[PDB]
Parts: sequence; structure tokens; C-alpha cells
Amino acid sequence: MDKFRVQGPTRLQGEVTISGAKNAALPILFAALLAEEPVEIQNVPKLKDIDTTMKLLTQLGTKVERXGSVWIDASNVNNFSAPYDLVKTMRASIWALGPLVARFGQGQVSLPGGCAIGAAPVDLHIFGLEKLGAEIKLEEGYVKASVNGRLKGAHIVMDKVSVGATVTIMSAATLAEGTTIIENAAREPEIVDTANFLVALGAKISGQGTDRITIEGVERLGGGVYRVLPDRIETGTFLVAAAISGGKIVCRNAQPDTLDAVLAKLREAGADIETGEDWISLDMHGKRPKAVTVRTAPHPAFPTDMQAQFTLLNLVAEGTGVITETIFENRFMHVPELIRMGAHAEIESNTVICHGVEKLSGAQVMATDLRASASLVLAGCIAEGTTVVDRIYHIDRGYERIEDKLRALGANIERVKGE
Ligand SMILES: CC(=O)N[C@H]1[C@@H](OP(=O)(O)OP(=O)(O)OC[C@H]2O[C@@H](n3ccc(=O)[nH]c3=O)[C@H](O)[C@@H]2O)O[C@H](CO)[C@@H](O)[C@@H]1O
Repeated sequence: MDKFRVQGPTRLQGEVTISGAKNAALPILFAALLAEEPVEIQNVPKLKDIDTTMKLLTQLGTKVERXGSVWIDASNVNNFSAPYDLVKTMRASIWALGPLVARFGQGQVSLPGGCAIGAAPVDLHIFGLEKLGAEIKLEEGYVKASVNGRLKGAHIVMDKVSVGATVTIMSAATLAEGTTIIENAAREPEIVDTANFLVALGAKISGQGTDRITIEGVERLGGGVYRVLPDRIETGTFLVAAAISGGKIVCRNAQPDTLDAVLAKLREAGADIETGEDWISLDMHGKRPKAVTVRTAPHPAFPTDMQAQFTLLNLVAEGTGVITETIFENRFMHVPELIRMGAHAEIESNTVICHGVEKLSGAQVMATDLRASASLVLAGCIAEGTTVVDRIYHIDRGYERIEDKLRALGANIERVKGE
């Protein structure tokens, strides 16, 4: 089991080029199942999740290749089942379901359990699919979908905001008969990205980015070329990296507009931030961050995907900070890890009360999920001494070359083996 050996403290400064959004490349890769014609998805990050996705696609009968871009040929998709062995490591696997039934009249996906930040119920996916006319069956640890003829447009009122379900529903609706309305749709930039991708294929979608998405189904989707938007969470992660280390950083290939809340939060922490068309600069001026209050919520609010990072920020900030996680139920795994590093925090249900300390101490800590893993590595960067982050495979799933990137920023980091 690989681990990150990190030597701190090290001020994180310099530049980083933001990779394509894992969160947009994923739903787009899946949406590509809808494409009858060649598809080119550009700016796709090199992540384990992308590999897993590519493998899954291939299993379905998709022709897939990659470098920067991922080339997809789903003309011959002829296998409508995503087996446990292929979906097991990735919650996003559910995305194969919608495209499959929407295009093929049938699909089945083994239910992945998802990472420990919280359960992965897919009731909203099923809900929307059912609304679209699909018959859903939960059997054999599988979610089975079918429909006679085409899916049918429907007015789908989402009682909960779901990034994943919004993608499934939006995607599936592009092939439905008639118009679909997704009320209370997730607004995430990844939804906009996926919607734009769909449109590039011939889909009729509007309202993406707003709480109301309108899809006018079409008989079939063609092909196209689409560039995945920058990874806002990667961007936020690097920003925080500088923000907690008294550093200065410039994020290249960034999309400032996808980070309003995070940037404002960083400003609250005292960061000197500037933004350009495709870049974001953060300058701490050697300053310690100021503690902040964070309430995660659906886009455009503060992203739960920045939660662990901000917890860290608070933990080394000046003052008492409060972080409320409203999206996931088990997303405080990083807290004990950080406390082992000398952090001071109390958890009250979905809120973590942070008491920033001047300095962390290197420790043996364990990555439990994507964001937390990255958080721990950052903590190792600024902590005094040696930090060993175990199970970095977590980070490999969703970060492209974080090791290289961190190194380029001055981090003393090493990937080691040994369970
Ligand atoms: C691959 C990808 O893009 N992952 C992101 C996506 O995941 P994900 O799509 O899983 O996020 P959701 O928005 O759907 O989940 C939000 C909340 O809704 C619940 N829920 C979701 C679906 C459903 O059918 N029923 C249900 O109860 C969840 O378990 C959680 O408690 O959005 C999250 C919220 O910004 C991010 O943190 C994840 O990194």
C-alpha cells in the first residue's frame, strides 16, 4: 500500500496547472455512452477513476483510447451490464445506468458502496429514471433499468439536490420522447459541463447551472469534441495549499467563476486573491490564515469537496473556526487524523469546531477518502517533521499528479511502498 512521506514545514509557493475536472470528465465519459458517433473528450485528467471508467466503458462495448483527450467510440455498445468487479471502486459507476437504458432500452449496474464519506444511495437516480418511464429493479446488488421503446419526458421535481442524480436524469432525458424538466437540479459547474457536452452531441438542454434544467429529447446523439472544464476542487486544494503555508500560488488553466464561494472564503481567511480569465492567484504574504466559518451546500455555495481542505485551514488558522458539513454524513474522517497532528477540534454532529494551532506535528495519518487524503498531504507539508499519509491510492483516484504538483510548489514529498 503506497504512502506519502512528507517532510515539513514547507511553504507552498509557485504555480500549478489545473487538470480537467474529475467531476466533469466522469459524467461526460458516461454520457458518451449516448454517442452514436466518434467523441473526443479533451482535457481529461489522468486519474484512476478515469481508468476505471474507461475500463467499464470498454466492457460495455465502447471503443476507448486516451493519451490529453479520451477518444470514445460508443457506436457498438452491446453489453448493458456493469459488473461488481468493474464498479466496486467507484460510486460514479451509477452513471452508466441512465445512458444505457436511454439508448439501449436496458441497463444494469452493480451498486458500488462508495467511499466512507457517506452512503451511496441512488434513490434519486432511480427516481428520475422511473419518472422517465424506466422500470427499475433492485436485485442481486444490482440496479436494473428497462423501458419499452423510448424514455419519456417528465417533470421531475428533485426533493433533494443531487449532483449525481441530476447527471443521470439530464443524460437519460436527452434521448427521451418529449421534454424533461429537472426541478431543483444540481447547479454544479460539472452539470453545466456535462450539459454542454450533451448539447455538443446534438442534445437539447437549457437551464444548466440553474435549479431548473430543461431537456428536449432527441432520437439520437451523434459525436463531437468537448473540453472538460478545469477541476475546481483541485484548484481549491492548491489555493488552500498556499493559504495554509504562508505561500503564494498561481493556478493556471483555472476557471475562476466556479469558485466564488471558495474564493470568498479564502478572502475571509485573509488571502490576497487575484483572478484572470483562466487563472487564480493566492498570496498569503507569509501570513497565517484567519479562521473561518464554513457551511457546505450545493453549488454555488461552499463545496463539500473543499470541506476537508478548509478544516485543515481552520486547524492551522488564527482563531476559532466552524465547519458545517451538510452534504455527507461521514465526512469528518480527517479530523481525528489532524488532531493526531496537534490540531484542536471538537465535533458536534455535522459541525466541527476548530481551534487553530500555530503548528502541526508530523504524524502517521490515514487517508480515508479523496479530499481528506489530499488534506493530510497538505497538513504534512506544513507540519513540523515527518508525516506519513497511508493509503494514498485514495488520492490517485481523483488527483492528477498531485505529488509532482506539490513538489513543484516546494513540498518535500515522497511516494513509498510497504502497506
Ligand atoms: C463523481 C462526482 O462528481 N462526485 C461528486 C458528486 O457526488 P454525488 O453525485 O454522489 O453527490 P450527490 O450530490 O448526489 O450527493 C449529495 C447528498 O445526496 C445524497 N443522495 C445522492 C443521490 C441519491 O440518489 N440519493 C441521495 O440520498 C448523498 O448520498 C449525499 O448525502 O457530488 C458531491 C457533492 O458536491 C461531490 O462531493 C462528489 O465528489
